[PDB]
Amino acid sequence: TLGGLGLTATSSFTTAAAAKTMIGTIDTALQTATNKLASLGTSSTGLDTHLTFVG
Amino acid sequence: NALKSDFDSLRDQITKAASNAKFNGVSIADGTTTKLSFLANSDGSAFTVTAKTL
Repeated sequence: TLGGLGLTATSSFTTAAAAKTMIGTIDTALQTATNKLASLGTSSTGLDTHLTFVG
Repeated sequence: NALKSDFDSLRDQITKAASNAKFNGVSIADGTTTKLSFLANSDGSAFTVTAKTL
């Protein structure tokens, strides 16, 4: 969710400098989102390997 | 006085030609602003271009 990415529901920009700050804010949000997705994929691969071992 | 009248005519034609120099409401030669920032990289680096008043 937006609160999990460092953003807020009211997050926006009204001046060009605010957009210039929002550039780096969206940078940080996209980076943390990619890290969480990679961790979820590693957990899925671990679940598949444990499934084969249980079988 | 004929030449001074033609002088004033070309003079305020300069004012018209300078006032009309704008693109989508923004002008670099009108003198309404000191400088125009521009994108230079994906991170938002500026490409400063100093305004030159005409």
